[PDB]
Amino acid sequence: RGVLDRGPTFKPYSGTAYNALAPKGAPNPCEWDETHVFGQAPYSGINITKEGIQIGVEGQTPKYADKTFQPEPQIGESQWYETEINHAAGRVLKKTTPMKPCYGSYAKPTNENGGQGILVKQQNGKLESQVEMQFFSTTEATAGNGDNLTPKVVLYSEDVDIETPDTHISYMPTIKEGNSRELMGQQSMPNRPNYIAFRDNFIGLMYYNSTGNMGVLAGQASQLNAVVDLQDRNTELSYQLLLDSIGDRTRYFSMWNQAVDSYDPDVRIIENHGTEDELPNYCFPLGGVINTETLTKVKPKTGQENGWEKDATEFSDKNEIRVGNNFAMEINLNANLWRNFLYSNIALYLPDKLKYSPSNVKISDNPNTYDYMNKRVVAPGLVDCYINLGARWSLDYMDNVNPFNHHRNAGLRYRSMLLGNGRYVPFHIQVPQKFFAIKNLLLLPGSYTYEWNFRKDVNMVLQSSLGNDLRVDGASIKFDSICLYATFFPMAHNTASTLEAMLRNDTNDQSFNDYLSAANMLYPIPANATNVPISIPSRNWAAFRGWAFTRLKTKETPSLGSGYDPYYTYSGSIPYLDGTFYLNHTFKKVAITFDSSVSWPGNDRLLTPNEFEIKRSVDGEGYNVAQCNMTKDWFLVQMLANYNIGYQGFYIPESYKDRMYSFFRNFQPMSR
Amino acid sequence: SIPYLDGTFYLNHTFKKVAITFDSSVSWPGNDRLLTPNEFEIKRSVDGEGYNVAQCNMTKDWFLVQMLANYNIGYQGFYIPESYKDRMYSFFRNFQPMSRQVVDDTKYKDYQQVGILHQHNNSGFVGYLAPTMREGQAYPANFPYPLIGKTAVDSITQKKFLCDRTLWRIPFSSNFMSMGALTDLGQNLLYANSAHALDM
Amino acid sequence: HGTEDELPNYCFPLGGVINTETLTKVKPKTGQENGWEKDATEFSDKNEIRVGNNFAMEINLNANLWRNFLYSNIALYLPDKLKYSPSNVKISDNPNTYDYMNKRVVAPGLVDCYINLGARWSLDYMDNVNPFNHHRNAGLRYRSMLLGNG
Amino acid sequence: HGTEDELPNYCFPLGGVINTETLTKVKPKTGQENGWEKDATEFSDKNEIRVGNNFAMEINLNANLWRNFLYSNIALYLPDKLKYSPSNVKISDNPNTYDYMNKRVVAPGLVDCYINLGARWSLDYMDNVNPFNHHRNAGLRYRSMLLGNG
Amino acid sequence: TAVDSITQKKFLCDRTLWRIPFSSNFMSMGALTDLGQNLLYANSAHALDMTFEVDPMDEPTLLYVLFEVFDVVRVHRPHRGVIETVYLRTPFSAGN
Amino acid sequence: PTIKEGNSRELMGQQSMPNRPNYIAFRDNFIGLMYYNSTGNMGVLAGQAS
Amino acid sequence: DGASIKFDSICLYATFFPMAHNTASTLEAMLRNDTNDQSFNDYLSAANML
Repeated sequence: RGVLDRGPTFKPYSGTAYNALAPKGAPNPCEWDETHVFGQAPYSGINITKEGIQIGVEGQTPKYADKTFQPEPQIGESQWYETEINHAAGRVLKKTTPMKPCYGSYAKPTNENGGQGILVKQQNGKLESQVEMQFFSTTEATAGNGDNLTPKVVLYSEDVDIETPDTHISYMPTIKEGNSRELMGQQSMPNRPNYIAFRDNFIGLMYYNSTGNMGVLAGQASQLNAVVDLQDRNTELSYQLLLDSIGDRTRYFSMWNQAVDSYDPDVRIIENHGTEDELPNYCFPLGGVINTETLTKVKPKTGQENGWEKDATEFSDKNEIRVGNNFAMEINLNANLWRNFLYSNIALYLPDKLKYSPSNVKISDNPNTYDYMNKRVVAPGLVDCYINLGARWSLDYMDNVNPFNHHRNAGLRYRSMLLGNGRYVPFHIQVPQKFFAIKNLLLLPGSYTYEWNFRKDVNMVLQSSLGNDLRVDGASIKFDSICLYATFFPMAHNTASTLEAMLRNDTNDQSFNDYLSAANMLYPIPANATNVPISIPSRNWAAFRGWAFTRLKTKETPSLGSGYDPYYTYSGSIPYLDGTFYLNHTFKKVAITFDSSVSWPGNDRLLTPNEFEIKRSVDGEGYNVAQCNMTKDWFLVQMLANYNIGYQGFYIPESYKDRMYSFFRNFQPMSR
Repeated sequence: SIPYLDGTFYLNHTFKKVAITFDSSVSWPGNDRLLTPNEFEIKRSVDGEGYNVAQCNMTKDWFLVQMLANYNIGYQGFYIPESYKDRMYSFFRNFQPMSRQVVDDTKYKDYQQVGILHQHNNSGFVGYLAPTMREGQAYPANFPYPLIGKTAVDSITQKKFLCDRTLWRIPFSSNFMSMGALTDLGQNLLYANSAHALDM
Repeated sequence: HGTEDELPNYCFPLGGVINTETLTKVKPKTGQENGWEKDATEFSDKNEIRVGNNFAMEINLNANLWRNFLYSNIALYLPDKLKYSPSNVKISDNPNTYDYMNKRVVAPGLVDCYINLGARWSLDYMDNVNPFNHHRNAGLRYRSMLLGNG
Repeated sequence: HGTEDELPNYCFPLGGVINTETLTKVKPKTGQENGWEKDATEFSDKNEIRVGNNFAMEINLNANLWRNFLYSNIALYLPDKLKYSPSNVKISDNPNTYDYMNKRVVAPGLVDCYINLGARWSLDYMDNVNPFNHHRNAGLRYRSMLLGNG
Repeated sequence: TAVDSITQKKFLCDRTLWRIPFSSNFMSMGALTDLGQNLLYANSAHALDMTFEVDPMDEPTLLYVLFEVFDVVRVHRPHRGVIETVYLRTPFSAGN
Repeated sequence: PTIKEGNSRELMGQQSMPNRPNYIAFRDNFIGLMYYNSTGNMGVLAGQAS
Repeated sequence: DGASIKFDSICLYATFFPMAHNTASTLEAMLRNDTNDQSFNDYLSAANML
C-alpha cells in the first residue's frame, strides 16, 4: 500500500508524439540576431489595413481576431496545388525561443485556448498574450506617399515557456544557445526506450537469502523460526524453475508478471535475408506536374498542309500540362524501415565505450546514467543490413551483451503498461511470499506469530529495460500499512475439529523442498584470467543429484544479503532473478575432480576421457557434432539428464518435454 | 454487433454490485462468508483499492467466485490454469486487465483546458477536419502532458478492468464449489424447500 | 481484403519552406490611414517565407508495399507463358538455372491488389506450381542459413 | 507506444538532381599561376552537375501508417452523433444505412498515436460497443469471401 | 563475384543450466540417483576439486556454480499453536 | 467546396476517400435459420402413428 | 552449372549403453531365442508403382 515514483529515468514509448510528422531537421519558425530567415503562413484573409487580419465581415461591423489564438496549424486552404493568397497569417516564435526542430516540441497552453501564449504581463491583471501584429510587406511597394504598401504575410511572435522531452539532438552546428542562424543542421534523435516496474512474477520485492532480518514465523508459545537462509542457497531461482512444470510461464496475467522476460528470436538471432524491394515505389509531386506554360489552341482552316493558323473556339491560355510524362520521385520502401529497426535494436542495448562523447551539447557524469547513454549514436554501418546477409547467425559481436533488456519482452513490457504510465501513482496489489517451507501449508488452530521485512533500495526492487539506475539517478518509494489476505476453505465445523488428527501427531508432517534444493558458492573471475578452479577441504557430504553452473556479472549485481548496498549502480537484467543466464555458451572445457584424487569421468565412456569439451571450434570435424559447435562429450550430456536420450539413439522431444526454461527452447545452432 | 447470440460477449466488465437478497432477509451468504456480508461487488468503487488485487480495482470478495467455479483457484492456492482448463470462452483467456496514466485535472498550474480542435500537435501535415492534404504549417504540440522522460506533470492513475466473452460464473454452494449435479447448498437441509418470494 | 489506407501519406520536402520571395516590413504613422512607407527597426529582405499551402508529394504506403509482397512472393515461380526475356541483353540458356527464368521479366500488372479483390482465392495457376519451391520457405530456411552463407 | 523511425525515410527525387548549372573546362599549362585558358578536351557545354548537397524529401513513415491503423479500423467505429461529416455532398437519412455511415469521418488527429501514450490502455470508447462491428473478426473473415464476392 | 572463405561455426545457448546427473549410468532416475547414495558415495567424506576453463574473459564476472544439495523441512504440531522446527541440507553438512 | 454540376474551379482541390467496410457473412456457427428455441415455429418431430 | 561435391572422410559413431553386467548377461541371452524376436513396421506400409 502506498505510492511509487519512477523519476526522470523511464520511457515506455520509443517514438515521438510532438510534431512527429514534420521534417526531422527543420526548425520551428523563429528569428535570430547579429536579420531573419524563417517564417511560415497557413491562415487566410480578405484585406488587412491597421489591424492583424480581417477574417470576416460579419453583419455590419468588421472583426479582427484576438492574440490568444490566431494561426491554427490545423487550418490551411481547400486547394492542394500551387495557389496564391493575398493575405496570410502565421506564427513566428519570439527571440527568447532558439531554433529548435519541430520533431519533439512540447508547449504549454496557459490560456483557455489551446493556442499557447505568454505568462508574464503588466501589473493589474497579467493575462494578454504578447503576440505581435507586425505585418510584412513585399518588394512591390517602397516609394510613394499614399501608395499602398499592403502586406502579403502577417507574422505572429510568441514568448511561451517551453521544454523538450521526447528528443535530444545528436548533431548541432554551433555553441550559441540564445539565437543563431547556425542551427539549420540541427535534427531529432528520440530518447532510448526503457520502462520501470516490478521484476517478473513479483521477484526481488522481499528478501530471499538474506537473514540480517529473517522471515521468522514464531508463536505466542513457540520460540522458533521458519527461515534459515545463507549466501550459499537459492530461493530467488526457485519460484521459476519448479513452476516451469505447471504451464508455460507466458500466459497473460496482471498481478504476478506471469509472462516472463523473454527476448525476441527475430531480434537477438538476426534473420538477415535482404529486403522484398523488387519493385520501385513513388512519391509523386502534389498531383502530377508542376510547370506553367502558355499553350494556345490551333486548327486547320486555310492552311491545308502542316502549318495551321489557330483554333475556332480557343481554350484559355493558362494550361499547366506536361508535354511528356507526369513525374514520380522513386523510393525503395522495404530497405528504408529495415535500417531503422536493425540499426536501432542492436546499437540501443550495447555497452557504451566505443559510443560518442560531448559535441556542442550538455552531458551527464557517470557512464551508467540514463542521459549519458541517451545522446550517444554509433554509425549505421556494422549494425546495418549488410553485416552477414543470408545467414541466420548472431555474430560474436552481439552475443556478449545483455540480451534481455529489449524493445519487446513478454515480461518487461507487460508490467509498466498496466502500472500507470508516469511517475506519481496510487496503486495497490497483493504481494508475494515464496519460500518452500511456507508454501502449501495448512495451519492448525491456536496462537502464532508472523514476522517479516522489506528490501527498501529502489535499484534492486525494480527492473530497467535499457540498464539505467533509479537510486543513483533520482527515484524513491514510500510504503503505508502492509496487509495479509489469508484464504482457506469454509470447512464443516464437525470436520474442522476432527480432520486435524493427521497433523495433530508428529508422525506425519507437511514436508517441502525446492526442486533445485541446491547450495551454491560465489567466486570472481576478472579480465586476463580465464582459468579458475574451486578448492574445498575434506567434507562429509552424503547425497548428490548432480551439477549445474552458469555465469553472473559483478557489474549488474553484488554479493547481496541486505537492502542498503552502495555497490549496486546498475538496474539491468540479473541472471539470479529472472532466469537471465545469458552467458551459458561461455565455457570451453570442464573437468571435475574429487577429494585428493584424479578427475571424475575416469570410468572411460567418451572420446575425451577427462575434460568435458563444451566448446571446440574448427579443431576437427568429428569432435563438434551435427554442425553445432558442441563436442560429443557435452552434446549427449544435455539430453542425458532429465531426458532419456543417448542410448536408444536420438529422439526429438514432444510439445511438453521442452518446458520453456529447458534446452532447445532457449538455444539454437548457427553458422556464417 | 451482438453480445448474446454470437458468444463474443463484452459487457461483463461494467457492473458495480449484485446485491443478492433472499426475501429481504440476511443475504445469500448468511455465515459472514466473504469480505462483504450483504453485497457482491464486481467493479469496485473508488473506496479501498488496497483490497483489490491484479493491479486494478477488481474486488477480492468476488475474486473468489468466478475464480472458484470453472477451476478452483482460491482455497489450495492462487495457482495457474492449464490451456485446457482455461477455455476459448472461459474466465481467463480473453479477459486481460488494463491501466492508464496521462494528466491530472486538479494538480497542475496552467492545465485549465486543452480543447478538441484547439490543440497544436501534428497539425499542418494532418488535416483540419477532413482527410485533406497538407493544410497548414508545423507548430509545437500541447495536448499530451508528459510525466515521461525529462518532465514533471503531476498525474493520478485510473484502474478500470475489461471482461471479454467471459461468462459470469458462480457455484451455488456455501463451500463455493461447482462439483456434481446435486450441488453443496443447492440441495441441502432446507434449500429444497417450498416456494418463497425472491427480491434482488 | 483490399488496401486499408484511408488516410493519405506525403513525401514532404526539405523543410516545407522553399520559395524565392523577397519580403519587407510595414508600419503607418507617416500616412495615418491608407498609405505606408516603412516599419520601425525592420531587418533585411533575405526572407524565404512560404506564403500558403506547403508541398505534399503523395504516396499510398499500404498499397505500394502490397505491390512488393505480391510481385516478389509469386511471379518468378509463376508459369512461363507471359514471361519474355528482354532484348539488348544476352542470357545463359537453361530454363530452371539462375540465368533464364531468373532474369525473365514479368508484370506485377496482374499479380497485384486487384486480382479477385475481396475474395479469398488461391489462383489456379499458383496451385498448379509448387508452393514449396519459392524464395521464402521454412524447410530450406533453417538449413541454408545453418550451413554457411556462400 | 508511439513510433520507430530513428533514421529518416526519403522519397528520392528522380535520378538524383535536376537543378544543374553549365560548366566549362580550364587548362593549367597556358597560365602557370592564377590564369586559365581553353583546355585540350573540354567538359561539354551541358555538364549536368548540382554541386554540394542532394535534395531530400522526408516521410516519417511509421507515424502516418499507425495513424491509419487507429483511423480506418478504430476511429470509424465510435459513438454516432459527435462523429462528423462534410456539409455539401448529398447524403441519405439513417445512421445504420450505408450512405450516411461511410461518408461520416471523425478527425484524423483525434484518434492517432498520442492518446494516453505509454500504457496498454483501452478507453471506455469502443469497449461498451461490441468488437464485432470491428474490421478484426476472424470468423466473419472466412465466410464473407469463401462463398462469394459479389 | 566469386570470393574465397573459411567459415566460423558457433553455438548460442542461454537461459538453461548445464545439468549433469550423479550415477554410473549418468541418467537422473528419480531424485536420488545411483551414485548419489551408492557403495562409494554414501557415508564417507570426499572433497570436490575442479579444472574449469571458459572462453576469454573481458568483464569481472562471478562463475555461478550450483552443487545439487538437498534441503527439506517437516511441520510438527504436538500442541495446537506450538510448532517444533527441524531443517536439513545434507550434501552441505546440515540437517537434524 | 462547390455545389455546381460536374466540375468547377475549386473541384480540382477535391479529394477521394474509401468507403467503410461491411462484411456480409455468417455467425461463429451461422445459426439464424432454424427455429430451435422459438415457441411459435418449433418442431413436433414425432412418429408415423404416435 | 556452379556446384561440385567432394566429401573427405566417413566416420562411424553410435550411442551404446554402459551396461550393468548383473542383468545384461541374462538380457543378451534373452534376445537369443527363436521366441523373443522383435518385428518392425511402418505407419504406412505402402507399395509404390510408377
